[PDB]
Amino acid sequence: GQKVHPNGIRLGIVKPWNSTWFANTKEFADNLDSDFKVRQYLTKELAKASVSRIVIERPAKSIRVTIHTARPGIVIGKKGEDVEKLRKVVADIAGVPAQINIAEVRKPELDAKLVADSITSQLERRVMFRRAMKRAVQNAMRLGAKGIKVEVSGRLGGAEIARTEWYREGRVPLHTLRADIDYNTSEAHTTYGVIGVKVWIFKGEI
Amino acid sequence: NQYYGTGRRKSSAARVFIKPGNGKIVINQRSLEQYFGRETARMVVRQPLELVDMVEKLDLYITVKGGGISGQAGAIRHGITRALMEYDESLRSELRKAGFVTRDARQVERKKVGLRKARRRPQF
Amino acid sequence: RSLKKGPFIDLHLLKKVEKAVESGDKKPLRTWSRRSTIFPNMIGLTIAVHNGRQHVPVFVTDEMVGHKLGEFAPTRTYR
Amino acid sequence: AKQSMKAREVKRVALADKYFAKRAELKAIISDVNARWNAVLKLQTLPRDSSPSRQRNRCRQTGRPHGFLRKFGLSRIKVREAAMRGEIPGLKKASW
Amino acid sequence: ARIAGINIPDHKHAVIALTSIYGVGKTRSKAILAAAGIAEDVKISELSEGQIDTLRDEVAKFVVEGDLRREISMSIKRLMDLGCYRGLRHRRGLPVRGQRTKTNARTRKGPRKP
Amino acid sequence: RIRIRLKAFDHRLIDQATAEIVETAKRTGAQVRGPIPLPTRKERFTVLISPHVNKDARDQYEIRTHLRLVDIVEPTEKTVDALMRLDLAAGVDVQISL
Amino acid sequence: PRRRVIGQRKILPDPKFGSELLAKFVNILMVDGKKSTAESIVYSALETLAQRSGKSELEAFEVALENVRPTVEVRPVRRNALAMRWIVEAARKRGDKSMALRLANELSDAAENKGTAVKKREDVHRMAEANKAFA
RNA sequence: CGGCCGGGAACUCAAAGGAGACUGCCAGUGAUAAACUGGAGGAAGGUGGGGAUGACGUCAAGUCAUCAUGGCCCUUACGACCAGGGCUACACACGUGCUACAAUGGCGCAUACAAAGAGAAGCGACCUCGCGAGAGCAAGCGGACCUCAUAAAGUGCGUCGUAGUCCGGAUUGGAGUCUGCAACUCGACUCCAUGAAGUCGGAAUCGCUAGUAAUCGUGGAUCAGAAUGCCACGGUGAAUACG
Ligand SMILES: [Mg+2]
Ligand SMILES: [Mg+2]
Ligand SMILES: [Mg+2]
Ligand SMILES: [Mg+2]
Ligand SMILES: [Mg+2]
Ligand SMILES: [Mg+2]
Repeated sequence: GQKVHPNGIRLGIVKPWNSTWFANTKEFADNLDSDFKVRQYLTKELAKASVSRIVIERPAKSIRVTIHTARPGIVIGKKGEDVEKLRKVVADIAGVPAQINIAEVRKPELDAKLVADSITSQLERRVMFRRAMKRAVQNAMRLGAKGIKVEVSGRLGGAEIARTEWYREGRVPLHTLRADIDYNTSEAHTTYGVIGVKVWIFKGEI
Repeated sequence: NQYYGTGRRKSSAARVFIKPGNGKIVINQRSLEQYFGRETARMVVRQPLELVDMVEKLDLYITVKGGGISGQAGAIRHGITRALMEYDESLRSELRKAGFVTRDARQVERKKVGLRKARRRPQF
Repeated sequence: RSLKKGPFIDLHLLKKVEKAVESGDKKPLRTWSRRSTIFPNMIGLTIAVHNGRQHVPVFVTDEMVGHKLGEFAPTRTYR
Repeated sequence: AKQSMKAREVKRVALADKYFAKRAELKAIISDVNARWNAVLKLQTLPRDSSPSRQRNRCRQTGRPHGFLRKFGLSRIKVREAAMRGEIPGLKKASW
Repeated sequence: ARIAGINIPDHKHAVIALTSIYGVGKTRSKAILAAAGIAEDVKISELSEGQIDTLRDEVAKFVVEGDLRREISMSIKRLMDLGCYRGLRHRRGLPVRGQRTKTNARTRKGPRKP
Repeated sequence: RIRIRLKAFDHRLIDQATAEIVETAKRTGAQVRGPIPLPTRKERFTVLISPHVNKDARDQYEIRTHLRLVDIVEPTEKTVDALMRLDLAAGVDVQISL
Repeated sequence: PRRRVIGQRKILPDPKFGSELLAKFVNILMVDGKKSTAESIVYSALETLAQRSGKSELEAFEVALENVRPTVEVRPVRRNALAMRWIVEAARKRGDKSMALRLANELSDAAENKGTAVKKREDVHRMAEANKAFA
C-alpha cells in the first residue's frame, strides 16, 4: 500500500472534484446516499457504455447530473429512451426534481476509469495480461500521455502469489502537486480471485 | 490624528498611542502598579524607553486584548517600538542592538497525530 | 440512591401478584423479569428469578423495603 | 454486512416514526408533576422497540456500527474512499 | 474536653477540631459553629461548661459515634441476612459499588494474597 | 434593511460569484455596503486510516464553508429586477431575512 | 550536537537587581513555569541574608558562588551553573519549614563555608588534585 | 458610563489579490564552483518554524469482522426471531494511564489577562424554590449578535508551622437528583459521615533542542447517558550540550 491517494488531494489545486453541490448539515447523509444510488444504478445499466465519470450537482433543490463519457452516442440513442428514462428513475428514487446532461470526453483513451474498466473487462475474455499492458502503454503513449504507468495485483494467471509488475514509461511526479494527473481504480472478478488495477496518467505541468 | 503603533505578540494584540505629555500609565483604564508594576517582569514596558530620557516626557495610552499576562506584556514591548516612528527612524540603532524591533516568531506548536502533547511520543 | 420520583415495575409480574394473592399459593411464581421493587404486600410468596439458565425460589422478608429481584439473585457461579 | 441486521435497523426506524416522537407526550406531560392518576405509569410498558435508544445509527452502505459519525453516515473507510475519489463537496486533507 | 467520646482535642482551630471526632466532619463542623455562634479562628484554650454542653447538645441533635457504628453494623447484618449481591460482596470482601474485580481492587481485597 | 446571507464552500467560486452581484448592486442600485467575508467556521475531522490496529495511523480532513452578507438598505426597485434572473446559482445557497 | 555549535539564545535579566545571573537562577529554581512564586521566595531569602550578612547584596552571593565553585569534572559557565544547582538541591534535602529559610541556612553554612554545598563540591573537587593522570 | 445613538473610516478583527527570504548584493577562506564563517538592513537567514506529502522491496506482519471475493462447510440448522444472563468474573503477573505522598504546598476571602471549537429532535441566558447536584417559565440563536461560560495556576491579605498533618482521596453506610422502558449484574453528579496504604520509590526503564520539557484549564467526536482515553486550542514557562 504505503501511498496516499492522488485524486482526492489535487482538489482545489489543479484538478477539481466531480461532486460540488451544496447541502445543509442535516440531510447530507440521505443526499450522498441517493448520490450513491444513482452512481451504482447508472454504472449498472451503463455497463457497456464505458462511463468515464459523472458529476453530481444540486442546482437549487434539483439535481443536474452530468455524465462525462467519451461514448455519448449510446447515452443519447434515438433521442427518446436512453436519457429521459434515466432522469425519470432518478426522479423516481425520492420524488426529486432532476436535470441531466452529458459531456464528451475528447481523446477517448485518457481516462483511467476507461483504461482500468477496459482491462477489467478484458481479463475474463480469456487472454493474457502483459499483452494488454503493453497495448495500453503503446497506444496511449503514441496518442499522447506525457507520462503513464500501470499496476496490477492478485492471482495473475492462476499463480499462487499476488505479484504486481507495475510498468511505466514517461514521467509521473507523484509528490508534485502541480502535475496534471488522471487516475482511478477498477476491480475485476475472476473465477478464482479478485484483481486490483491502478493506473497513473500524467497529462501536463499545471 | 495620533501617533500610533499596533503591536502584537503570542496571540495578543495591543494598540499604542503617544502624546507628548508625561510618562504615567493608563492601561484598559488601569495602573501599571495595578496590572504588574509591582509583580513579575514589571519594567518590560519601561525597557525600550530606558535608552533616552523617558520619565515624564510623553503621555502613553495602551488598549490591549488577547493572550495572557506576558503575551500582552510582549505585545506592549513590540507596540511601543512599533509606535516609535513618531520622532524618527534615526534613534533606532541601539534599538536594533537591543533587537526589540523583531516581531516574535516563537509561535506555539500544534498537537500532532498519535501524540499526547505536540512532541510527546508516548512510553512503550 | 436511585429511581427519583416513582419507581418502575413490571406489567406481567404486577399481574401475577394479584394472580397469586387473589387466587392462593398455587405454584412458585414464574417471571422472565428481574425489575420490580418489593412492596410489603408480597410477603409470603415463592417467586422465581432466572439467572441466565435457572430459577431461584425467592421468598420475601419484611425488611426488603426498597430492594430488588436481581439484587437478591446474582448470576455468576464462582470457583 | 449482515443484510439481516440492515433490515432490522430498517424496522427500528419504521416502528419508531409510527409511535414515538408523537406518543412521547405520555412520558412528557402526564408522567410529570401536576400538583394521583398513576394509570399512565401503569401503562408505561410499550412495544418499546420503537425507541431510538435501541437504534445504533450504523453505516449506511455497509451497516458497520463503527467508523460512523452523524455528519456523514458512512464509516471512515468509505469516508476515505469517497473523499479520495472526490465524491464530497468542499472536502480535502486538513493542514496547519 | 471529654466531649462525644474519648477525644480531648487541643490547640486546634475548632473548624478542624470538630472533624477530629469520628462521625463528624467539615460541613457539620461549620454548621455547629454557626449554630453556636463561634468564630472559625479560635483555639480550644479558654473553654467553658457552656462551650462544652451547647456543642454537645447541638451534636446530640445528630446521630453520633455509638449508634452510628451499630447502625452500620445493623445495615451489614441486614444485607447478610438478606443475601443480596451487595451483601455477598460485603461478606466476602469484594468491591460493591460497581468496580472491576479483575485488576487493582487492593483496598477492598487487601494486600496481594498469592 | 435586507439581510442577504450567501453560503458556499469554494473561495474561487464564491468571490467571482459575488463580484458580479456587487457590480449588479452599484451598477443601477443604491445604498450598498460591500461584501462581508464572514470568517470560515471550517470543521476538522481526524479518523483512523487503518481498518485494523495502529490507532496511531490516522488521517485529517477539513471542510471550509464561506459565507457572504449583502445588506442593502434603500428600497432600490430599479435594481431589484437586475438582481433577479441573474442568479446563475452555481452551488450557492442563501438565506434572507431581517 | 554532532554537527552544530551553540548560539546560546539569551534571556531577560533580573527586574530589581538587574542580574542576568539571578535571572538564570530563578529559571533554575523555577519548576512548572512559576517565576512569581520562585522570585517571592528568592527575594525574601535574599533580603533575609542581607541583614544576616551585614554586607552588600550582589557580593553576598558572589562570595557564595566563588566558594562553591569547583575546578573540573572545567568551563566557567558550567561552573557557575552547577554551583547554583548545587545550592538548590542542597537546600532541597534540609528538614526546615520553608524554601527561603532552608536556602538561607544553606547559604549561612556556605558563608562559614563548610556547608553541604562545598561538601557536594569537594567530592569531584577531591578527585581533582588526587587523580591528575587522565588526559 | 455598558459601544450605547449620530458617526468615523484610520488601527484590532475577520478573507481576496500582491509583495517579501532568494545566498539577492559585502569581506575572508574557497582552482576562477557549488559551499562555510561574519556583517548590513529586513518582522523574519540560508527548509523562517510546523503539519500533509512515506521509492523500488523485505516482514507469506495484520485485516474473509466494513465491504467485495475463489474454494470449503451448514442449509427443519453453524441459518432466522424473542426474553434473559455474559465481555464489567478474580488465587495472580505486565503494559498504558490518573490522583497524591505535601509548605514552590493546601484552605478562605478580594482578585485581572485567551484560543480554536460546537449548536435546531440542539444550545440554553433571566427570574423563583432547594446550602448545593435539580424542577418550572420562556428571550435569543441555523448563528462572528444568543447559548456553552464568571477557566486555572498567578497577586495580595489571614491561615495550617512538619505531623499521615486542614495534604491525600480510595473503600463503605444513608439520603438524593437527572438520563433513559430500563441503574441488580452498570453508570454520572451533590451532600452527611468514614479517613487504609502511600512520607518519593529495588534491579531496570521512558520522553524531550524552544515556546518545546513540565504544569494548569477548556473545547469537540463517540452518544440517550459518562473520560483519567483520542483529536484540537490556549495560560505561564525552564536546564544542558565540552562532545
Ligand atoms: Mg452481508
Ligand atoms: Mg445509542
Ligand atoms: Mg515533500
Ligand atoms: Mg491473525
Ligand atoms: Mg531533532
Ligand atoms: Mg491520555
